[PDB]
Amino acid sequence: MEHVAFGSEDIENTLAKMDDGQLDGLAFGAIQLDGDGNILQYNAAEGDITGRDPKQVIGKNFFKDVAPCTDSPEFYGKFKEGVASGNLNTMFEYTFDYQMTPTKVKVHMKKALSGDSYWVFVKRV
Repeated sequence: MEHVAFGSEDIENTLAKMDDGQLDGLAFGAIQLDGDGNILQYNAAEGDITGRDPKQVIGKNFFKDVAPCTDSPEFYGKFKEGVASGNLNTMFEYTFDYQMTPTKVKVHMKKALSGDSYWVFVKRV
């Protein structure tokens, strides 16, 4: 298993070297998004938390298609204030309830090193 702590400050660096293989190795959910919110990567652990199948969720819109319950000011709005600003780094608690048992999680979103793309890291709470 891969040694990185959630909320780690330099985390967007650490993961800069991970492939889809090394990503499934973490202790917590990891989604890589573009600016439109289409999903570029999606780890085993977020599959574990949400019951979604990592491999099929790739290419879908996170906020249109995969998780409509994050299409609020308090999540999607955040995300998109970040994308136009060019910078994003926020952590917050949040309840995933879409087509699933309501699950309280903590969320950290953050801009990745790579061009136009963003992470969301998720862990139970």
